[PDB]
Amino acid sequence: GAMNSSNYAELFNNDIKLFVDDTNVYRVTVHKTFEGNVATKAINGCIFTLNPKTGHLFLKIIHTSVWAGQKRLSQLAKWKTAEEVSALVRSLPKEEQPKQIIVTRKAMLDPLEVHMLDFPNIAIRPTELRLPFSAAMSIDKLSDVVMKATEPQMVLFNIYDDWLDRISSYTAFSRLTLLLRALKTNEESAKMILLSDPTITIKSYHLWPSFTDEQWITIESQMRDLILTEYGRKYNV
Amino acid sequence: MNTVPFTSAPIEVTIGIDQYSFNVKENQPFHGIKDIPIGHVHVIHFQHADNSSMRYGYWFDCRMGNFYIQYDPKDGLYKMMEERDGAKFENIVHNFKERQMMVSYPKIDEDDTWYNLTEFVQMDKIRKIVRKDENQFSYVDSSMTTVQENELSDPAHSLNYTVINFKSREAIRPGHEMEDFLDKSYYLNTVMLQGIFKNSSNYFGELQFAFLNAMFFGNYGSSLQWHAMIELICSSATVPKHMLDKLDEILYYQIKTLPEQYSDILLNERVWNICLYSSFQKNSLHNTEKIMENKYPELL
Ligand SMILES: [C]N1N=C(C(F)(F)F)[C]=C1[B]([O])=O
Repeated sequence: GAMNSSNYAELFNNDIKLFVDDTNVYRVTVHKTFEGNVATKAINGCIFTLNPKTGHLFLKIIHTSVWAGQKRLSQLAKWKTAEEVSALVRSLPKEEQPKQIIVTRKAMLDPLEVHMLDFPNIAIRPTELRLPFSAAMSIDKLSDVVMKATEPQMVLFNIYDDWLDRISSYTAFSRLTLLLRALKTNEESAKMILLSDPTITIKSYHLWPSFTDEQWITIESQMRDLILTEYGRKYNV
Repeated sequence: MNTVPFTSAPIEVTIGIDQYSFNVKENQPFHGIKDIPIGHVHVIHFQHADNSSMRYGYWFDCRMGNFYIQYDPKDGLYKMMEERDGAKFENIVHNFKERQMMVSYPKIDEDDTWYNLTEFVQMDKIRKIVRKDENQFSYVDSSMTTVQENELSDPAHSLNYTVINFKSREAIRPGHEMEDFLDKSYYLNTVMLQGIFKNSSNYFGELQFAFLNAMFFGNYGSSLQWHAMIELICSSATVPKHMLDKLDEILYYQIKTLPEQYSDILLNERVWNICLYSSFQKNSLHNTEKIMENKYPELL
């Protein structure tokens, strides 16, 4: 059934699984019209499809042209997501297809179930975890490829860089979710933490800086402090 | 006007005939039901006084044979049988009528209730849902499961209703996933009406039969089928106008007849609220919406 803290180590076993997050698929800016009404303008979005064991990220860029002339776009966006995930599964060799797909929002369950009817053995699951994958567009290199896209495009990344050479996938996921939670709670401060020291750089082929093990402990502590700081600023504590 | 004689009534039992019912005491001199209207299917149903468990009964049509009821003390139930000797049967009935040992089917002349509940129900279709080909009548009880319930366990004792499943390849055209899931017109009109049922009359007949099995025997699977067949129509944006108008009449008489005290169990809140207030047909069921709002406003 649903995925929660009780069955958390299941994410890192050897059954292929993907998280699907649709929160950045349909993105708009709201603005006033010359007549003083309100209108939306869509901007490019993305589906965030992640293997939490390997770090492989299938970033399907959603170009604004897919919304042209369409109605009820927030509903359509869920079905477009499910269509693209189904197309991705079909594109993968049988031995690479997931055995489970975990959606971060319950409203994706029926769209994905319907699109995956041809795959009755792939479990479509919700989760009780509050995952911070909406903050993916706070990762500069991901935001850049989404905003520059002129057509639909899939781009593949490893969201863990080379971390798995040194740490387990449990620890890598925990680091990722801490980074993204921090970027979600205070983007400016999180990015300040990640780059304040110009001698640590981001390799061309990476998303995050090349921190040593000891520097990651310091960074991770600074991100926890930020999240706690913001939690106090928020609730006055 | 036809007759279903009883050999005897050896155990205390509440006997239903269609929407009517009466109590018979243990070894009371009861010998059956006369004045049964020709032209409709009928159901004769039973609840034993000493064990309410397993309400059961028999669907039949007196035009198809001479039927009677006899208690079986080994299997512990009232069984319907066919008498092939027409002269034996006429002689039995006449004697019981002369001795006034029969209850009269108590139809008020103004009253079209049973017609309205069975308008599209035919015995030949009942006998395909309830498979026991050596009898002309069909046995149904409280516990019989449907073919769909068994997929999710004895097949000879199942209710072979048409399987309806909104998240199934049958219901969803490849490439039309969103369209077909949000607007079930394809599934209703091409798959079910043109493909399986052939016409709306057979669809309504199965819908009406499913309702009657739910009301009379508390068959959960029958209720599931009745609601699924309503939801499939209400969730279709494109339905022939004559079907919508007929559906409103069908449902009105079903809601009117339902015992008030079994509304809690016979009526699915989600389906009815969806059908009357959110669906494509939320404004097409005027008679049904009015009786539901005045009789069961709690459910809504
Ligand atoms: C006792 N009962 N009656 C019904 C229904 F047919 F009225 F729907 C369902 C059940 B049940 O859950 O066992």
